[PDB]
Amino acid sequence: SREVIPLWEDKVADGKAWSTHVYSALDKLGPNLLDVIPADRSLFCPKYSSLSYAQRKQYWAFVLSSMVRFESNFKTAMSYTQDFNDSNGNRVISRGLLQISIESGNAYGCGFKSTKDLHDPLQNLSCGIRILDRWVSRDGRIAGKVDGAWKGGARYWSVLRAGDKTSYKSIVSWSQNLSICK
Repeated sequence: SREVIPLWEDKVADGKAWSTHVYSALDKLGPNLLDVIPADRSLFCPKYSSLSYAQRKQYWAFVLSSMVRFESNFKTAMSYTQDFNDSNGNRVISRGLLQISIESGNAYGCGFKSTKDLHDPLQNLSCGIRILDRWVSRDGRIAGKVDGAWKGGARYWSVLRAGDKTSYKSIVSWSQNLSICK
C-alpha cells in the first residue's frame, strides 16, 4: 500500500487517475529523476536517501501535486498570458496544471501537437516530469539559487524559488513533513 497520497486525490474527481498516470510516467520519463540523491534533501526530505524506488515515486507525485496546487489550484483549463513573446512574436501563454507553455515544453520533448494538448492534465504532468528529470538530475538538487543560479525545478517554476511566500513555504513544509521524509 501507498504511504503518501498526492493532494489532487482530495480535490479533483479524476485525481486517482492522475496518480496512476504519474506513477507510470515517472517510470518512463523520470528515470533520472528517480536516481538522483538531491543535495537539498536536508531541507525537502531528510530521509530521502533511505527511500525505495516505489517510495520515491510516491514522493515525487506528492511534490508535483503541491506544485499544481500553487500553479493552477488543480485547474487543467487555466491559461495565463505572460509578458514576453515566443518565437512567433506572440505573447507566451502558460497552460494547464503546471503552467507550462507550448514552445518551452516542446524543447524538453513533450511533443504537444496543439495548444489544447497542454490542457490535457496527463500530458501536462508528463511534461512536468520531463522538466524535473532534466534539471533535478543535471543539478543534483530539487531547488535553490546556488552561487547565482537557480537549480533543479526552480529553473522552471516560480513556486519552487525560495522566498517569503505561501507557495514555496507550503511546498517545503508539506514535503519535509511527509512520514517517509521525516
